[PDB]
Amino acid sequence: ANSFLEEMKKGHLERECMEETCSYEEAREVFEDSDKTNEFWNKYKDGDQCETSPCQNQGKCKDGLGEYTCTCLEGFEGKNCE
Amino acid sequence: DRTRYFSMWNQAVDSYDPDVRIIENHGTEDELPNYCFPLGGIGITDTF
Ligand SMILES: [Ca+2]
Ligand SMILES: [Ca+2]
Ligand SMILES: [Ca+2]
Repeated sequence: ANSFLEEMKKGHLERECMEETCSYEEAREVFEDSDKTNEFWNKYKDGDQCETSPCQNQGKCKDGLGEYTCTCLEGFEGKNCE
Repeated sequence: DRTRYFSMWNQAVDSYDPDVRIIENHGTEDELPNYCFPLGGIGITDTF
């Protein structure tokens, strides 16, 4: 993950953030983008969480570090649009 | 003789190395090369 050269060479996602802990930034360095910085790094150890689409009734998903947000449309709500 | 310098009256002749005026470019001794190494002596270990 870290070394004298692991973080001195070119930043590639096919290198640093994959086979250790991927603590931080090494998922942001590759892209230079703090938008999905903490909406994807939660999916390094335990697997994805929105791939099941818990929200039904045409509701979008949002991943948080422990709980899932389900955006349901006007007049629709719920923990999973439930 | 002239080579010795005398400090009574700043007695010293103008000099120049001969190699400067005419070089004798033998080349070098480029045999078994040299290297630099990490300060700890091990580049990067890999937890096992
Ligand atoms: Ca690596
Ligand atoms: Ca990176
Ligand atoms: Ca990295």
